[PDB]
Amino acid sequence: SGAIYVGNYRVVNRHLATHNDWANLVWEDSSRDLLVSSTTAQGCDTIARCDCQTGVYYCSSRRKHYPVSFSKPSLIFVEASEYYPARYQSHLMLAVGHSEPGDCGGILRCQHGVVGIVSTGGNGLVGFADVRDLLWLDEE
Ligand SMILES: CN(C)S(=O)(=O)c1cccnc1
Ligand SMILES: [Zn+2]
Repeated sequence: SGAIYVGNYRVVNRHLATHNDWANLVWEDSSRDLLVSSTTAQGCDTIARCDCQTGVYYCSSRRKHYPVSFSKPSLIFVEASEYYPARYQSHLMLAVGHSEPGDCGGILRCQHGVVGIVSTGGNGLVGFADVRDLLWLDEE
């Protein structure tokens, strides 16, 4: 579990979005595993605006943050998990690391701020849903 809190926006994994998220929907994309809802209180996070390929992510199934190198966002085949069938996922970054289903929502960060959230795992990789292209998160 986990979210990004930027301005008056909550960014969550689409598959973990709540009824209240859907009732306060700003934007969602199944292909990216992302949903954004509106919040009453302003949040503490800053979104990265960059093309970094090094950062640190939180792994809840290890209670640990890990430094990783990751691929630039692309359109990648993902094998079946407990929460999605085998399918193509867009705007996905991969690194070598540990990721189980419950790790979804952990933050990946670089020197510029939040890069994305854990969205995939298995076979010794961790996959992150990028948010750095979503410039509208910084305003309005
Ligand atoms: C839609 N994209 C912006 S993406 O990140 O899924 C992508 C797709 C193809 C090549 N490189 C990146
Ligand atoms: Zn960066």
